[PDB]
Amino acid sequence: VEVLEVRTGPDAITQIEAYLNPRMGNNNPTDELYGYSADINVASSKASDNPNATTLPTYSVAVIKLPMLNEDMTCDTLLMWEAVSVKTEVMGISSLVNLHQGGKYIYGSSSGTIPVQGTTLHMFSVGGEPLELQGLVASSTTTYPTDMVTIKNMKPVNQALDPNAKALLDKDGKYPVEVWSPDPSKNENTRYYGSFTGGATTPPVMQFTNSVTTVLLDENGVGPLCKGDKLFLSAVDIVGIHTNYSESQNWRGLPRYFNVTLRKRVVKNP
Amino acid sequence: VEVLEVRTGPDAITQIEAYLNPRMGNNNPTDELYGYSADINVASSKASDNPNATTLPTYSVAVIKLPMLNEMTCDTLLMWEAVSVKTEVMGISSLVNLHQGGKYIYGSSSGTIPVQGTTLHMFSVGGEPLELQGLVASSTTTYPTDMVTIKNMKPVNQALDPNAKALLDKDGKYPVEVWSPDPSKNENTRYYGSFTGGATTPPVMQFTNSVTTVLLDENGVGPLCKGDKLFLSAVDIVGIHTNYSESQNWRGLPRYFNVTLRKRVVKNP
Amino acid sequence: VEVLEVRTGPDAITQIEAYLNPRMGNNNPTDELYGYSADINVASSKASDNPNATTLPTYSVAVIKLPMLNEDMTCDTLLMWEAVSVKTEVMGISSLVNLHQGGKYIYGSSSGTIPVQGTTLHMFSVGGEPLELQGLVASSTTTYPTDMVTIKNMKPVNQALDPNAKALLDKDGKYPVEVWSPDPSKNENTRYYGSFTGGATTPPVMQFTNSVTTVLLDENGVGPLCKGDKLFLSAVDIVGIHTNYSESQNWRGLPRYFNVTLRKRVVKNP
Amino acid sequence: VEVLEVRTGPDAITQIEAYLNPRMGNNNPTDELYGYSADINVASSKASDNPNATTLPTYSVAVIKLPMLNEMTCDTLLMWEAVSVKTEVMGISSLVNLHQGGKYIYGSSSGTIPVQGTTLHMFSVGGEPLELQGLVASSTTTYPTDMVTIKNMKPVNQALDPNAKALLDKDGKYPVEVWSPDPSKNENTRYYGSFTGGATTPPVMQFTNSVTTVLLDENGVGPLCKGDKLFLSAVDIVGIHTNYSESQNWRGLPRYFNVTLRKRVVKNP
Amino acid sequence: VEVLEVRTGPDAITQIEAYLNPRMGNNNPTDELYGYSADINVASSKASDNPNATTLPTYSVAVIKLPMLNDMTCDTLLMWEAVSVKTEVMGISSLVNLHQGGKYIYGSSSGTIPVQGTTLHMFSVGGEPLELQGLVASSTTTYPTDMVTIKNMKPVNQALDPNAKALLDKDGKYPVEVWSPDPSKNENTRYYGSFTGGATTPPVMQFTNSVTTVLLDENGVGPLCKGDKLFLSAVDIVGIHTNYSESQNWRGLPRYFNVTLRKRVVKNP
Ligand SMILES: CC(=O)N[C@@H]1[C@@H](O)[C@H](O[C@@H]2O[C@H](CO)[C@H](O)[C@H](O[C@]3(C(=O)O)C[C@H](O)[C@@H](NC(=O)CO)[C@H]([C@H](O)[C@H](O)CO)O3)[C@H]2O)[C@@H](CO)O[C@H]1O
Ligand SMILES: CC(=O)N[C@@H]1[C@@H](O)[C@H](O[C@@H]2O[C@H](CO)[C@H](O)[C@H](O[C@]3(C(=O)O)C[C@H](O)[C@@H](NC(=O)CO)[C@H]([C@H](O)[C@H](O)CO)O3)[C@H]2O)[C@@H](CO)O[C@H]1O
Ligand SMILES: CC(=O)N[C@@H]1[C@@H](O)[C@H](O[C@@H]2O[C@H](CO)[C@H](O)[C@H](O[C@]3(C(=O)O)C[C@H](O)[C@@H](NC(=O)CO)[C@H]([C@H](O)[C@H](O)CO)O3)[C@H]2O)[C@@H](CO)O[C@H]1O
Ligand SMILES: CC(=O)N[C@@H]1[C@@H](O)[C@H](O[C@@H]2O[C@H](CO)[C@H](O)[C@H](O[C@]3(C(=O)O)C[C@H](O)[C@@H](NC(=O)CO)[C@H]([C@H](O)[C@H](O)CO)O3)[C@H]2O)[C@@H](CO)O[C@H]1O
Ligand SMILES: CC(=O)N[C@@H]1[C@@H](O)[C@H](O[C@@H]2O[C@H](CO)[C@H](O)[C@H](O[C@]3(C(=O)O)C[C@H](O)[C@@H](NC(=O)CO)[C@H]([C@H](O)[C@H](O)CO)O3)[C@H]2O)[C@@H](CO)O[C@H]1O
Ligand SMILES: [Ca+2]
Ligand SMILES: [Ca+2]
Ligand SMILES: [Ca+2]
Ligand SMILES: [Ca+2]
Ligand SMILES: [Ca+2]
Repeated sequence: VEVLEVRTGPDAITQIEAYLNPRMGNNNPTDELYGYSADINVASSKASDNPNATTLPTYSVAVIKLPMLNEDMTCDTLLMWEAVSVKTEVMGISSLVNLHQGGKYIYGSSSGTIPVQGTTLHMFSVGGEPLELQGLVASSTTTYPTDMVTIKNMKPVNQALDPNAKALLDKDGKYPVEVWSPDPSKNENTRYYGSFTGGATTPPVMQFTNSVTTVLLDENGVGPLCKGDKLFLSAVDIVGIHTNYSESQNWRGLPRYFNVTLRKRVVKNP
Repeated sequence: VEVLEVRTGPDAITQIEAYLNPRMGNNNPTDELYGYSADINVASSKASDNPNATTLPTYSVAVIKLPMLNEMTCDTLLMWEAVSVKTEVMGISSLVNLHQGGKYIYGSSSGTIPVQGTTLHMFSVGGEPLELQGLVASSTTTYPTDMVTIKNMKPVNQALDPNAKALLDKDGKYPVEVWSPDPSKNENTRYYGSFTGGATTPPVMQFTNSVTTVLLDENGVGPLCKGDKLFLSAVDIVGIHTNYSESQNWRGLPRYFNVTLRKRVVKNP
Repeated sequence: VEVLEVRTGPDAITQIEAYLNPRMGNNNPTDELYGYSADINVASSKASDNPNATTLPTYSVAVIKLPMLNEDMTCDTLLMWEAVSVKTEVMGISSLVNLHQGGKYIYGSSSGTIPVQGTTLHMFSVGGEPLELQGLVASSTTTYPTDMVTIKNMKPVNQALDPNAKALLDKDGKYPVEVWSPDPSKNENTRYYGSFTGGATTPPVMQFTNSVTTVLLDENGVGPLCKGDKLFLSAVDIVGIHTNYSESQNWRGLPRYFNVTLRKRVVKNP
Repeated sequence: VEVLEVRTGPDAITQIEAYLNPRMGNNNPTDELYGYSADINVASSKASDNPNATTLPTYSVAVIKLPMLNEMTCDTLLMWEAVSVKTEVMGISSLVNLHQGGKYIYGSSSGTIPVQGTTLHMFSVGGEPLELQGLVASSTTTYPTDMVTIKNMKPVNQALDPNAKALLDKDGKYPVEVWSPDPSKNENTRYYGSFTGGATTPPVMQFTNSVTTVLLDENGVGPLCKGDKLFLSAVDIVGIHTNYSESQNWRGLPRYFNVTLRKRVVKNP
Repeated sequence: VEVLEVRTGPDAITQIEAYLNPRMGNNNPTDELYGYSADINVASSKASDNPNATTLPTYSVAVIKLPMLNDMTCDTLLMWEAVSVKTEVMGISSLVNLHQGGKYIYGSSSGTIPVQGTTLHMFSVGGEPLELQGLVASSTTTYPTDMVTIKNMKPVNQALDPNAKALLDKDGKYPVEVWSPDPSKNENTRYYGSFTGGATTPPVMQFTNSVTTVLLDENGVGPLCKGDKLFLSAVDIVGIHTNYSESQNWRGLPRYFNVTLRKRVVKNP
């Protein structure tokens, strides 16, 4: 894909918006606990660790279809959509400002309940193809649900970097975050941005505004280029753990809004 | 509406100032605990969660009527454009207090635990009501009917339901735990918010008169005041006060605004 | 006053320095716990809350006499000193690095003692007149010592913004910080800068250098103008709470240094 | 060597990429706890402190062989000059896991405590081995024989002993708790380091492919690759995993490097 | 002294490097606990507080003698002007150690609590001794007489006594809990300091060789070296080590300095 100049003129710009609902484990909108995982089922040992699919947060992904650009496909150059900038926001942050939800008391039974807190993971990506993933787990002896996309035939090497443990973020709510992360050795045509704070009871911290833009251009001034006129939006927004009265625990996720500006870019015809 | 150029000349600029008092639950100035919520009443289960109206912090909103700009058939009209804002949370040092009745830090010889835990700060300046998206921790919660909440909730309301939208058009009626600013709209409002969770988290706040936020968008256009009305919205939950019996009350603080506005030409629609 | 241009030429710049001692409650330098509050006395209830004067930290304020400027008061223009910039420093920070002071053991009786920690409040202001204050309290039912300056005839409204609850910081060690804060609806002729972290055991965080300057000019390039050739310096620097063996507690404060550079500014005669 | 100007023209730039696997103590890819240390064995006293080799995290290092530049007679020669690097800690989200066997957050119905506590991140890019300075918590520790540590330690080694120097010239052999980058040397390497201590501190990390670090010094010169060899070094201890018995293992993560190099003219010495 | 222009020309620039070992109380390189304080001895009362010399961390200071620049009989003279410094706290990774004898994180199967709690970092570069201000937590404390502390203390010394001044003119003698840099003086020194308190706070430090601090003031003048002497001062308390019995030792680390200096013209006094 030899990249040429930006196409100028009227209607060289377009703009899309989308939202991605979280995939915390309860991933059906009819689910009573939609937006949460089911009760974390903990390993009994190193050898015996079979997390339920409903307990494992996965990446969200959506494909946005863009307007057709080329008529004559036999020419020397073609146009592709180039993602230039994005405004993105985690929605419903203030829903966490809630001390009455059933759960564990902060102090005794006269007090409010512990709000969602603990480990957080926030990531968004904008690309002209699927986000390229690298596999790495806390334990290679974990048995993952066969309906999810995880690493095939793990060995202890998979607790670190195994260069064969690669995948594409090409299915919504299927790739667990505890197995997959963005592959920095690839992703030339995607931009991804991530933030992790761990711990079991850590206070979550989030900002929200409509005044902030991220520019997506690389050091050659080129944004993600949308193969087949498709734009890939990916996210995970784990905002912590909700603790229940029995002390069972559910992951809590929040949806993410994207507003992307794209322009026309000239490329050599492959 | 097609936005044209900034109107120059004498008297092109004006300033307004306002303060919004907090709406934590006790929302009447004669309430003993004005500026606080009542004792949080907790759900007994997923199915049974009936929070009292007085326990749910809501958004503050005020509408500022600006000087009338157009007497109406001319081909262009003028609108007030909010260009910048100085905003401040007032009475921060009020929380620097270890004698207020409450729960002892250590044993009964010590000071009491000051306001701490979850904080939520938001301000917005817009030319029309702030646009809101509904999302809740639990769709089986029964909200007081006197408040404005999501009609006919389903589990989808625990995440993004594009049908759950509203306008912040009433002071002290829209619960913060139910509504947040809608990033898919709000072209004519600028909003800024920060959240830090937890049950005992130390609150952190700055105060100064040296800082200004510029409200202009990427085209150099600030919010434009429809019908010459400026909408100022806020919430500043500064934490949780814990009482001796361990009952808890949200504590809020008031917010000052000083907004500078200029005259903007628009094509008459 | 209508402000005009800066006066150029020789002797048009001056510079002052001052320090302000903290007013934590023990405010007499002969007091045994000078620089600390007395043991905090706690409310027994909502209705019954009578904090002792020696337990309530108050703002520091000093007036600095500047060189007299206007020989002829009938002139159509006059000169005022304009505060341009300030270096300011909290002094004796390292005095907190002390684990042997009598107090509460960190662990058992073999360990050091708990250093000063908890709620901190830092504020400095430079103005050409007294800092204007707004009243707001945790509880309107609190009975304050009568020989302090507080809100007269409080009602529950004073737990929020009562527009009638106003004052000037015109007395050193008289205005409790828990009652008064800088009023953002005025203070046109003062710059103030403030920083709060709460909690009961929070670690204090402080910087110290002689390499940092704060410019006092507003958006029109005008600094505080010193009425009657007087410069007002105000401060509070609560660095936390010292816990005693019996678990009684004292607020701890530190003095603040000011170095202000001023220039002559032409104003129209009123 | 006298350093002259940058060589321009076609084919003057090159990129390499590599990843370094962590060396936490279990350092063989077939080890059950590869990517972790073994259970920490604690000293019985000041005098009796014999940490097992598998319990001591060490630095990672890789040598990248670059294209040969010289066909050695001439007055000037060429060297590879490292200009910039993109680096990334991989598999961060693997820590977002509350079901791994371990210690319960609350009682036995809760999730388990994730990796937390002390973290140490370092990467370096240089034209030769990273130069190290020795300093320990205790000179009466007896280190495993098969590791490289300070010979004939004395109490002076609990602070700066100018004789205690080394080169990071072996992967998984130099303990982090013994060696750190020597700021009095390393003129031909750039290193960047971050430490947060504590027993149970929440780990914090970001990840992106939008960030580049420029390696040029104040004279605009990057590390120069002696013998066409580029040295990449790292450690990324991300915290401690606590087991059900309360035994503890260090946990590390691998680091990706992408380095851009150019040709630099130097005088033939 | 009237300061004139910078001397341009060849050989106008010089560089020095140095390191300062910490003085935490065990200040002798043969001390078993070199680089730490002795076990903190606590006051039994307000009235009775006698910290041992070995439990009180003190400032480090070195004097670097620079090349002689001047004949003293000419209209103008030259002084060395400190222009910039690279500085580094060394052996940071030595804290990354969970096996050192101490207090268990959990029960006796776990690692031990690492150095944590109060930290104090300061460095200064000056052309004469750092000027100090005295201020103490308690005026009734009896300091060791062979240390340099405030003479005849009164309760005024718990705040600002303008008479309580000193010079940092001796290594390992001036306690940090008594003296701090005096902002009312030090026109010929640049000092930079950071404090975080608390008893168990995680320590946080960076290390790199890519960062320089410029020492020029607002007039573009760096510290001027009187009698061709450069003063380097430091303290780097990195936390508290807790022992098995719960006794506690301050822990310090050494600091490296690399200072660049230039020739400055001054009028002969
Ligand atoms: C008489 C009788 O047996 N009635 C039972 C009810 O007791 C039961 O209600 C559930 O009972 C739990 C008792 O430990 C608990 O009160 C449930 O409420 C919560 C919880 O605390 O666990 C409230 C939480 O807010 C909720 N979690 C979330 O919404 C997100 O984290 C959890 C959650 O729904 C469950 O834990 C599932 O993971 O429930 C309370 O609902 C009822 C249902 O089991 O059955 C009756 O017959
Ligand atoms: C024998 C008897 O019943 N006597 C009652 C008093 O008990 C009662 O006074 C109230 O008593 C409480 C005992 O736990 C408590 O001491 C009340 O003080 C506080 C509190 O700690 O709860 C002080 C708090 O500062 C205050 N909270 C706030 O202002 C904001 O968070 C609370 C608050 O007013 C209440 O918790 C209600 O939400 O009160 C003390 O007032 C008295 C009044 O009912 O009646 C006596 O006869
Ligand atoms: C032989 C005998 O019994 N003598 C007694 C003394 O015991 C007594 O001295 C005081 O004893 C207290 C025991 O509860 C305590 O140790 C006092 O020391 C401290 C304190 O911990 O309370 C030390 C603190 O550093 C100090 N606080 C500050 O300086 C700033 O926070 C406090 C403070 O002075 C008091 O708490 C008052 O606020 O004191 C110790 O002085 C002696 C005096 O009561 O009486 C003898 O009979
Ligand atoms: C019936 C019977 O006795 N079976 C035994 C098993 O008990 C034993 O399995 C091990 O049992 C341990 C009992 O405390 C423990 O539960 C082991 O699980 C963990 C652990 O918590 O220690 C799970 C951890 O996630 C894992 N740690 C890591 O992977 C990284 O920190 C550790 C780790 O594998 C070991 O502790 C090594 O330090 O194990 C559980 O595996 C079994 C094997 O010993 O032997 C059976 O006969
Ligand atoms: C079998 C028997 O009786 N053995 C004893 C030894 O136990 C004893 O050694 C000392 O024993 C102490 C018991 O509390 C303690 O374990 C000493 O180790 C430590 C400590 O935890 O106190 C280890 C610390 O790392 C070290 N601190 C530092 O290095 C820096 O902070 C401290 C420190 O050296 C002392 O606390 C002095 O302040 O020591 C352990 O050495 C032995 C000699 O005492 O005598 C045998 O008979
Ligand atoms: Ca690649
Ligand atoms: Ca829209
Ligand atoms: Ca006003
Ligand atoms: Ca050197
Ligand atoms: Ca002076």
